[PDB]
Amino acid sequence: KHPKFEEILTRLRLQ
Amino acid sequence: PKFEEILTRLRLQ
Amino acid sequence: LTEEQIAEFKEAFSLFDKDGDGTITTKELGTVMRSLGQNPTEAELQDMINEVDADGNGTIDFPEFLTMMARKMKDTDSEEEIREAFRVFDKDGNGYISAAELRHVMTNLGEKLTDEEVDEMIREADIDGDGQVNYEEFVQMMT
Ligand SMILES: [Ca+2]
Ligand SMILES: [Ca+2]
Ligand SMILES: [Ca+2]
Ligand SMILES: [Ca+2]
Repeated sequence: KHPKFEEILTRLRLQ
Repeated sequence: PKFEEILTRLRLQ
Repeated sequence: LTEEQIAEFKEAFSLFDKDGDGTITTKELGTVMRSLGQNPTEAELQDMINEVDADGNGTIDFPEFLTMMARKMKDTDSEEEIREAFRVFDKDGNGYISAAELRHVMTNLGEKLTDEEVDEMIREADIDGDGQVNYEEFVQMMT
Protein backbone atom coordinates (compact mmCIF):
# COMPACT_ATOMS: atom_id res chain seq x y z
CA LYS A 1 0.00 0.00 0.00
CA HIS A 2 2.74 2.36 1.21
CA PRO A 3 5.40 -0.27 0.59
CA LYS A 4 9.06 -0.14 1.56
CA PHE A 5 11.91 -0.80 -0.84
CA GLU A 6 12.61 -4.18 0.79
CA GLU A 7 9.25 -5.68 -0.26
CA ILE A 8 9.65 -4.06 -3.67
CA LEU A 9 13.04 -5.76 -4.17
CA THR A 10 11.61 -9.14 -3.06
CA ARG A 11 8.74 -8.93 -5.57
CA LEU A 12 11.06 -7.76 -8.38
CA ARG A 13 13.31 -10.81 -7.81
CA LEU A 14 10.22 -13.06 -8.29
CA GLN A 15 9.11 -11.53 -11.63
CA PRO B 1 21.08 -11.21 34.24
CA LYS B 2 20.03 -9.03 31.33
CA PHE B 3 19.26 -10.67 28.01
CA GLU B 4 21.93 -8.53 26.26
CA GLU B 5 24.80 -10.32 28.04
CA ILE B 6 23.17 -13.64 27.08
CA LEU B 7 23.44 -12.62 23.43
CA THR B 8 27.06 -11.52 23.95
CA ARG B 9 27.88 -14.77 25.81
CA LEU B 10 26.35 -16.81 23.05
CA ARG B 11 28.53 -14.99 20.44
CA LEU B 12 31.75 -16.04 22.27
CA GLN B 13 30.61 -19.63 22.84
CA LEU C 1 32.37 -4.61 1.56
CA THR C 2 33.16 -7.65 -0.61
CA GLU C 3 33.10 -7.32 -4.41
CA GLU C 4 30.77 -10.33 -4.40
CA GLN C 5 28.35 -8.28 -2.30
CA ILE C 6 28.80 -5.27 -4.64
CA ALA C 7 27.96 -7.37 -7.72
CA GLU C 8 24.95 -8.73 -5.78
CA PHE C 9 23.79 -5.22 -4.78
CA LYS C 10 24.40 -4.08 -8.40
CA GLU C 11 22.03 -6.81 -9.72
CA ALA C 12 19.44 -5.57 -7.18
CA PHE C 13 19.99 -1.91 -8.17
CA SER C 14 19.54 -2.91 -11.84
CA LEU C 15 15.99 -4.05 -11.09
CA PHE C 16 15.17 -0.38 -10.36
CA ASP C 17 17.67 1.37 -12.62
CA LYS C 18 15.94 -0.11 -15.65
CA ASP C 19 18.29 1.41 -18.27
CA GLY C 20 21.68 1.12 -16.42
CA ASP C 21 22.47 4.87 -16.47
CA GLY C 22 23.40 4.62 -12.78
CA THR C 23 20.30 6.49 -11.49
CA ILE C 24 16.83 5.46 -10.32
CA THR C 25 14.31 8.14 -11.33
CA THR C 26 10.72 8.66 -10.30
CA LYS C 27 9.72 7.46 -13.79
CA GLU C 28 11.63 4.18 -13.31
CA LEU C 29 10.23 3.64 -9.87
CA GLY C 30 6.74 4.27 -11.29
CA THR C 31 7.29 1.44 -13.80
CA VAL C 32 8.47 -0.88 -11.01
CA MET C 33 5.39 -0.20 -8.89
CA ARG C 34 3.05 -0.53 -11.89
CA SER C 35 4.68 -3.87 -12.69
CA LEU C 36 3.71 -4.92 -9.09
CA GLY C 37 0.10 -3.79 -9.38
CA GLN C 38 0.14 -0.21 -8.01
CA ASN C 39 -0.31 3.02 -9.93
CA PRO C 40 1.53 5.76 -7.96
CA THR C 41 1.37 9.50 -8.51
CA GLU C 42 4.42 11.74 -9.03
CA ALA C 43 4.22 12.94 -5.41
CA GLU C 44 4.16 9.37 -4.03
CA LEU C 45 7.18 8.50 -6.18
CA GLN C 46 9.10 11.59 -4.98
CA ASP C 47 8.35 10.41 -1.43
CA MET C 48 9.68 6.93 -2.11
CA ILE C 49 12.83 8.24 -3.86
CA ASN C 50 13.48 10.49 -0.88
CA GLU C 51 13.77 7.43 1.44
CA VAL C 52 17.09 6.52 -0.29
CA ASP C 53 18.21 9.75 -2.04
CA ALA C 54 20.81 11.02 0.42
CA ASP C 55 21.93 14.17 -1.39
CA GLY C 56 18.37 15.25 -2.26
CA ASN C 57 19.00 15.69 -6.02
CA GLY C 58 15.74 13.76 -6.65
CA THR C 59 17.27 10.48 -7.99
CA ILE C 60 18.98 7.50 -6.35
CA ASP C 61 22.49 6.59 -7.45
CA PHE C 62 24.23 3.28 -6.83
CA PRO C 63 26.32 4.60 -3.87
CA GLU C 64 23.09 5.81 -2.19
CA PHE C 65 21.39 2.50 -2.96
CA LEU C 66 24.37 0.55 -1.53
CA THR C 67 24.35 2.65 1.70
CA MET C 68 20.71 1.66 2.17
CA MET C 69 21.38 -2.03 1.28
CA ALA C 70 24.33 -2.22 3.71
CA ARG C 71 22.20 -0.77 6.58
CA LYS C 72 19.50 -3.32 5.78
CA MET C 73 22.08 -6.13 5.72
CA LYS C 74 23.26 -5.14 9.23
CA ASP C 75 19.58 -5.28 10.34
CA THR C 76 19.12 -8.72 8.76
CA ASP C 77 22.41 -9.96 10.37
CA SER C 78 21.16 -8.71 13.79
CA GLU C 79 17.82 -10.49 13.21
CA GLU C 80 19.64 -13.71 12.23
CA GLU C 81 21.82 -13.51 15.37
CA ILE C 82 18.69 -13.28 17.52
CA ARG C 83 17.02 -16.17 15.57
CA GLU C 84 20.13 -18.39 16.07
CA ALA C 85 20.15 -17.49 19.80
CA PHE C 86 16.49 -18.59 20.01
CA ARG C 87 17.33 -21.94 18.36
CA VAL C 88 20.21 -22.52 20.75
CA PHE C 89 18.01 -21.83 23.80
CA ASP C 90 15.06 -23.84 22.47
CA LYS C 91 16.97 -27.08 23.03
CA ASP C 92 14.09 -29.36 21.95
CA GLY C 93 12.97 -27.15 19.02
CA ASN C 94 9.26 -26.73 20.02
CA GLY C 95 9.11 -22.91 19.62
CA TYR C 96 9.20 -22.18 23.36
CA ILE C 97 12.14 -21.56 25.71
CA SER C 98 11.30 -23.26 29.00
CA ALA C 99 12.85 -22.49 32.36
CA ALA C 100 14.74 -25.82 32.21
CA GLU C 101 16.13 -24.97 28.78
CA LEU C 102 17.11 -21.46 29.82
CA ARG C 103 18.94 -22.72 32.91
CA HIS C 104 20.77 -25.50 31.02
CA VAL C 105 22.04 -23.28 28.21
CA MET C 106 23.02 -20.51 30.64
CA THR C 107 25.18 -23.07 32.49
CA ASN C 108 26.92 -23.88 29.18
CA LEU C 109 27.45 -20.10 28.55
CA GLY C 110 29.33 -19.58 31.82
CA GLU C 111 26.42 -18.21 33.89
CA LYS C 112 25.03 -20.43 36.68
CA LEU C 113 21.54 -19.24 37.62
CA THR C 114 19.17 -20.39 40.34
CA ASP C 115 15.54 -21.25 39.76
CA GLU C 116 14.25 -17.93 41.13
CA GLU C 117 16.68 -15.97 38.87
CA VAL C 118 15.61 -18.02 35.80
CA ASP C 119 11.92 -17.61 36.66
CA GLU C 120 12.32 -13.79 37.05
CA MET C 121 14.00 -13.68 33.58
CA ILE C 122 11.07 -15.63 32.04
CA ARG C 123 8.50 -13.33 33.73
CA GLU C 124 10.33 -10.24 32.32
CA ALA C 125 10.01 -11.66 28.78
CA ASP C 126 6.75 -13.65 29.05
CA ILE C 127 4.33 -11.13 27.51
CA ASP C 128 1.52 -13.66 27.11
CA GLY C 129 1.85 -15.16 30.63
CA ASP C 130 2.18 -18.88 29.68
CA GLY C 131 5.41 -19.49 31.74
CA GLN C 132 7.70 -19.86 28.68
CA VAL C 133 9.35 -17.54 26.12
CA ASN C 134 8.21 -17.87 22.53
CA TYR C 135 10.10 -16.41 19.54
CA GLU C 136 8.00 -13.21 19.36
CA GLU C 137 8.61 -12.58 23.08
CA PHE C 138 12.33 -13.32 22.75
CA VAL C 139 12.69 -10.85 19.85
CA GLN C 140 10.97 -8.17 21.96
CA MET C 141 13.41 -8.66 24.84
CA MET C 142 16.46 -8.93 22.55
CA THR C 143 15.84 -5.91 20.29
CA1 LIG D 1 18.03 4.85 -14.78
CA1 LIG E 1 20.78 11.28 -5.15
CA1 LIG F 1 11.63 -25.70 23.96
CA1 LIG G 1 5.07 -16.66 26.81
